[PDB]
Amino acid sequence: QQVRQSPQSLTVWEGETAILNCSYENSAFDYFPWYQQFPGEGPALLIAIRSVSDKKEDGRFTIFFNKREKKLSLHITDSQPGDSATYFCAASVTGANTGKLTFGHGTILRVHPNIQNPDPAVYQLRDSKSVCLFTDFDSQTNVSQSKDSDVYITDKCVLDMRSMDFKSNSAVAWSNDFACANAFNNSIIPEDTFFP
Amino acid sequence: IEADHVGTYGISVYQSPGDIGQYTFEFDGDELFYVDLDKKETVWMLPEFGQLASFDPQGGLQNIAVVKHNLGVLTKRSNSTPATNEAPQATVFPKSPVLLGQPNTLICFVDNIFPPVINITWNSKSVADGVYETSFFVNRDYSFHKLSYLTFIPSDYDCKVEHWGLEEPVLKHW
Amino acid sequence: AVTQSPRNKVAVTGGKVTLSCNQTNNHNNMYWYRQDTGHGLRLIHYSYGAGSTEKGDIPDGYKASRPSQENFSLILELATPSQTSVYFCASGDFWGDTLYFGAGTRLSVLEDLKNVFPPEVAVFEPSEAEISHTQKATLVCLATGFYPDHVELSWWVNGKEVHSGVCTDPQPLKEQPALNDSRYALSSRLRVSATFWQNPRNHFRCQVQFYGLSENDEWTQDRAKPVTQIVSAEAWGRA
Amino acid sequence: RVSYYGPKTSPVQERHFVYQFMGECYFTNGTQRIRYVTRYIYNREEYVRYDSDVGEHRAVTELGRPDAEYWNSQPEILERTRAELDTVCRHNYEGPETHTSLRRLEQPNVVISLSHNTLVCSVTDFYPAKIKVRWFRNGQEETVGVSSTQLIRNGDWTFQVLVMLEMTPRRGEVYTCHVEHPSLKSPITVEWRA
Repeated sequence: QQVRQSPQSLTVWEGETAILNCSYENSAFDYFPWYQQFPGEGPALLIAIRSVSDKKEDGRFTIFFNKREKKLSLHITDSQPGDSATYFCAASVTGANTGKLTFGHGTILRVHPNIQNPDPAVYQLRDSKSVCLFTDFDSQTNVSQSKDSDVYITDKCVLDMRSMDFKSNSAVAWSNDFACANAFNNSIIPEDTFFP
Repeated sequence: IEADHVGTYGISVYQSPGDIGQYTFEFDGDELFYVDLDKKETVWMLPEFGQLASFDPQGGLQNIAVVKHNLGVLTKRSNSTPATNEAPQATVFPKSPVLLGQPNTLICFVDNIFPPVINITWNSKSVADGVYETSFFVNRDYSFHKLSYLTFIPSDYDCKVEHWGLEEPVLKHW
Repeated sequence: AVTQSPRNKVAVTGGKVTLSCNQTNNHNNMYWYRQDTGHGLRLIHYSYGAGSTEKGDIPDGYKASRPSQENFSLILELATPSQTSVYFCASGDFWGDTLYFGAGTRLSVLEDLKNVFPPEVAVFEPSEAEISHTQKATLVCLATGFYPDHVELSWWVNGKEVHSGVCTDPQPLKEQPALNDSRYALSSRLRVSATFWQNPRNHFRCQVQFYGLSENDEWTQDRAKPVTQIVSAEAWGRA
Repeated sequence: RVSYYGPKTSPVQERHFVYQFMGECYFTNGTQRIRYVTRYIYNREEYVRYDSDVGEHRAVTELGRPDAEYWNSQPEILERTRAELDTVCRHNYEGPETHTSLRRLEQPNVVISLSHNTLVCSVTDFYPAKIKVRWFRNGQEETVGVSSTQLIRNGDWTFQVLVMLEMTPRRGEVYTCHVEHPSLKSPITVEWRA
């Protein structure tokens, strides 16, 4: 009866297709609604399928249901960064007339905005602690956190829902032997990365 | 309507004032179970069936909600016409052949019940030890019937009903 | 519409909290959920109508009350640290395919009110390296040392709040993850053109809303009582 | 286990008042032919009804037109109720009932006893309701002077019947009460020697 969703976090670049998977154990589940939760609000119904149904289309969102394998998938095509949210799988036995829905633990989907020309660089910002900005890097970079406490690195911001004009996915490091040349020592940097 | 069997499923009954409700299943005339709306518990007529099937009591609760709701609306829709009472009839008979010095069960069968609130009691003096009432059953005419059970040690009894559609209580002696 | 009150609340063990939820869709069922990482969305209590109330999957420590079709309340008579969470209220019709959720309430229940600090806030001006290299400029705002993590960041550009070019962390971060009372930090960035930044008539401000104690609360230290407040940091475009 | 599913009561948008709702499934030849009929009753007067023969709600008194008209419009409700013939009736007959009501068999207890006299054959505590009870006198079926109660319903999933034969006991005669029922491999025969 437990609902089990995979993966726990998915990260995608704009334009990809996201695959969020969900499986259940109770064979009596016959209604499977997906709820989308944006940061700071509470979940709203995204899209739902019944068991007598093989597929449910709705714009860029589609549910694929497989009764035999008790498996279920949400595809998001043309992933817009505005789709960055937590997505929950749910299921009720509608015949039991009980009104309670069983909920997955949800997968966090962060969509990356797309870069017209990558230009990896690490800049030093001015204080008015001092901060280092790693920015403009392409799909083949994963920012790992610091091997040192006392050095803080934030990797995945979320764009304001209303941003129209200057969307990027930078990383910020700060601390109190700390310079920006070494700041991202513990993560995988492109070889031709700018260091002014 | 002709058939081999009839299952009468999801019988919801609500009455105001008093906020009195009942949710039962029946098969072929016999009560499978009711939902206890206070303990929120499905209680089966035969425990053996409870060990062989199940019913989530919550689907009863939700249905009673609906039926409470509907009752509010129709009450008003008809400009608040009230329920019209009925005269119930009781018939007392024993479960097994009666044998003094042998325990026996004595059944009281009340019918033409509407609305479904009755007091069904019983030497010349009231008796309360070892009685089981049934839940209200459904008649083709939308009045109800109900059976009460008294356990006696046959020796050498009357069944008393107090309804509203009866001016003075009716006692059917044995 | 489905609204909950209060939206943020601080409380100490042993106190009695009351979350309240109101709904105007003439819905008949109402629910009280709870959200925590590693646990998804758990049902505490719910109700099919006025007067009735059902025990969800984790009803221990809370009691609920549905006095009216439009009203469902969720009460913690003896608040516990373990009841620190984000609470969501919902509603639905009879046999409804959809649940309709509220905007949530953050609640922190703490062993002591000593460790409730507001954030210290700073704006960091863009590097000239990034400007000359990108004809783009990125301000970085840091909010540090607050507790609990009930915070909301905003960028203000010459008196109007701005949204384009803004990305901030979706959840704060523990300064000392070893400690159980660790304070938190949030970061944000605002990217503008370089032509826009170098005009020293444009000012840029990072405003962070912190929710803490209230008027009627009781503070027993010399420090200023961490009222619910706004902290701001500012910077001016330059040459 | 296997589970009973009930219909969904459709909702609508001293002096006492009564509401009642029921779902009737009518099975003939197992599930070979099912009829599904659902009824909404206010103050003992039925006012709305769905019936799978009609395939759609109908008002039965003029209180009912609002609801029958309404429920017929919104297909999430009408299709659901139409499908309750399978999701409720067929599901319940084929599932829980087969494990319970349809598998129950309790055989009856038979005792004869004298009351120109009359013997009474007391046949009690059996299920289901099908039963034949015949008298024999010295081995000859006695159909004259024999009179039985109707099937008496005990309320606890058991029936009883009592068959009185008018007789005159002459020392030597054998009267046998003869009981056939689906629960008995061979019939039950209980004798009373005069």
